[PDB]
Amino acid sequence: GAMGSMERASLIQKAKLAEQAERYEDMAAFMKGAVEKGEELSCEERNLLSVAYKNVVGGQRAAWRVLSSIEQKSNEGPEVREYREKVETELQGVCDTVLGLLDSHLIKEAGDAESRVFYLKMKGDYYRYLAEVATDKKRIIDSARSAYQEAMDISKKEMPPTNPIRLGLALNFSVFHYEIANSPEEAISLAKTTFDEAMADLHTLSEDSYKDSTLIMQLLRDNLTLWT
Amino acid sequence: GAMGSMERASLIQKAKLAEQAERYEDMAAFMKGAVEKGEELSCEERNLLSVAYKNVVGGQRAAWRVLSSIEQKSNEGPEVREYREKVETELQGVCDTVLGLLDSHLIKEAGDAESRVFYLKMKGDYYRYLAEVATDKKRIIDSARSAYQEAMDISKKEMPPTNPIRLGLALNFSVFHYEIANSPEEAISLAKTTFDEAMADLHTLSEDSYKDSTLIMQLLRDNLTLWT
Amino acid sequence: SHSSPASL
Amino acid sequence: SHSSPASL
Ligand SMILES: Oc1ccc(Oc2ncc(Cl)cc2Cl)cc1
Ligand SMILES: Oc1ccc(Oc2ncc(Cl)cc2Cl)cc1
Ligand SMILES: [Cl-]
Ligand SMILES: [Cl-]
Ligand SMILES: [Mg+2]
Ligand SMILES: [Mg+2]
Ligand SMILES: [Mg+2]
Ligand SMILES: [Mg+2]
Repeated sequence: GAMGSMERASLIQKAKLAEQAERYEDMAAFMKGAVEKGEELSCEERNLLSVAYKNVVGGQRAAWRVLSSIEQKSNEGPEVREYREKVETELQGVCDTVLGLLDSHLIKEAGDAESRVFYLKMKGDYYRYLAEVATDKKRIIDSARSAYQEAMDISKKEMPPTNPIRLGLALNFSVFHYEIANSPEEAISLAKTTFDEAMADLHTLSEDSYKDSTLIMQLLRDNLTLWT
Repeated sequence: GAMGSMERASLIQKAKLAEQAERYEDMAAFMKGAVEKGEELSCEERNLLSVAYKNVVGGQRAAWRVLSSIEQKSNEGPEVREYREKVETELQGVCDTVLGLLDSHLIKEAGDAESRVFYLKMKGDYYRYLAEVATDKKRIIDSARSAYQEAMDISKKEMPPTNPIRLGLALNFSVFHYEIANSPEEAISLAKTTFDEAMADLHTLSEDSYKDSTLIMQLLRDNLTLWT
Repeated sequence: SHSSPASL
Repeated sequence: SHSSPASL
């Protein structure tokens, strides 16, 4: 790996610099290098990994949607299809890279609920991103569902209802149901029960944790407004 | 070149698609491929070339400024310097690429005022971007000045005072004076005379050309407000 | 639909 | 300082 010669601590430091500079491709490459040092990641480092790749794939998803819309309108030369395929293939490459890091060997070494749920959620997320462009589609959807479901089972057993990782997992699984799996009723049910159960646990939290939890609860609410 | 196998028209089409998708690195690579077909560029194509590379280097300049500020504060490990150097080197690579396209062989084949001034302005711009990070600095500054000056001489002889290319050239040369050459008085003088001369030529223009010219005149005004 | 922020 | 837009 091109980052194999750099110290782990230097890679983490440079990932934080890249974030400040909004250089998310660099940030992802630094965090990939840190993962490949073989040590488990701290909570802070897991978040840096997620921030980096979510911004990279986020730009690719936005571009893919633009090009796909143009392509569908053109079907109401090969260039539009070719360029959409180019972006699609790069997007799939990033998703495969993240999934590879999770499988080699972040998930298998993650024993604590906070890390294991975080990584399984990520696995569901990047299979969901693959599903968005798939037309293998059924198997990709099943892989996302399976990862989300294992994460959900652990989170309900091991985390309080207001835990931001648990909340963000439930949010994304509900989006999976609504956008990917053609299950809007499952999506609404999951979002509502998650919101209500979190509401009832807010009283246990400090001011800072309260802010973290309610931020994600507002996203659940906004989706329920959009879906109903 | 990786684009050598693609039709010129397809490269132009895909540059426009990349622009719509805000994929400016792709856009620049497509336009580089179009330039390397060897034909002169149309007015529209020159603008696509500029849009693409200006957005690429714009992101690099913004990142460089973030990292340089952090580096200067740290001087009130080597990682900050190393990563700033990494971004700096990529920025210089993009500038060298653009300058190479202008020298091989866009400028020498450009005979019309609109194309020749556009390309010489671009040459000044990308030497100016090199000058922003240089510490060779004097020679880079002289190269920017020389390019801007040839463009200015042609533009005053061949273009009306409201021509948007002439105005954008004068704007950028004034920024060169103020930010690069430590000549704020030259910058103010150039901006004011350019603004006043354009004002007096607006009466000749259609509604659409009037809008194009006054947009750039407002940038000259905004700089004069900042500089005085 | 809104999905989760990256940092949790 | 403001500089020129790319498209002119
Ligand atoms: O049976 C149901 C009843 C109401 C409902 O809608 C919402 N529930 C909670 C919130 Cl926060 C926002 C909304 Cl719009 C969804 C299902
Ligand atoms: O001698 C001078 C007189 C005024 C001046 O300032 C401006 N001139 C024109 C505009 Cl549009 C805006 C300004 Cl702030 C600059 C030089
Ligand atoms: Cl392509
Ligand atoms: Cl580096
Ligand atoms: Mg070491
Ligand atoms: Mg129903
Ligand atoms: Mg041909
Ligand atoms: Mg004075």
